[PDB]
Amino acid sequence: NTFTLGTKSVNRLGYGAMQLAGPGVFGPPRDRHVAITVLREALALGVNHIDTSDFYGPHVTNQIIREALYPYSDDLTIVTKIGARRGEDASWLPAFSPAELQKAVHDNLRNLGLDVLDVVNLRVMMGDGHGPAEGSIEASLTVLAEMQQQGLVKHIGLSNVTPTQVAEARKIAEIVCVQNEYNIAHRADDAMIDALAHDGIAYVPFFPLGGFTPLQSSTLSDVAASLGATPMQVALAWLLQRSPNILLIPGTSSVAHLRENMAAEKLHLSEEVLSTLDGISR
Repeated sequence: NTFTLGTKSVNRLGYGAMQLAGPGVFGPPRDRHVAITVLREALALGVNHIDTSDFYGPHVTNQIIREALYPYSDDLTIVTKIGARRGEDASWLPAFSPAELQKAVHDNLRNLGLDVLDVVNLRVMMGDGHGPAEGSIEASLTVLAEMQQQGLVKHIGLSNVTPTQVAEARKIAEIVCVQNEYNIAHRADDAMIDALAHDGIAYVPFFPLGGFTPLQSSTLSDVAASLGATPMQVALAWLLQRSPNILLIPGTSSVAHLRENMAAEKLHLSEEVLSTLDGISR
């Protein structure tokens, strides 16, 4: 169904561009023709929310979006994330100095062929681990808030953040979305989701199917099979019903998977089925 991200209405089934790049999201995709076809099919299928980044295989994924879809319809929101850069070892490195953040916003503009960015996520990276960790994001966000004032960024969002950091952030600028690790398993952000929901702020789970145990995965496949659905389709359908402020950005290099992802909007999840799925993380 739909949600208002910033000032643009988006279809809650969106498209994550992360697969349109070589392995490790690094360098060119296997087949740029297929990349182009997938983006175009996505819009044809009703996608109007595309999630991307200029540190995806750096620069290449943005340029493919541009080749494939420019000039973009009024309908399309392109969300990009800054705050990291790509080492030449394909590592993901913190890049949140004022110069780096400005450079990141600048590359996005040139590679997407835009004058202004609809939504820009600050991808927070506190500490040595690979998820949300506490630490002030004010310095980084302030730099973003200024590019918003200079008219280069329309709306500001957050990726990989604690509830505290979200609170901090909202004192500095308006936050239209939070993009975190979350799915049927990993539900630590449950309360934040509902809280954000109350304030009309979107929540954007990274990966519908990341990190399931054999048994968790096995329970999902059971459920999917009974419904004649794919586990990814059940994963997505569950995410959609879980909360009205949730926006999905599943990524794929494949038209078939794009098609079956989009079909998830039709997948009806019974209350009985919901009982089984709600118990997977417990």
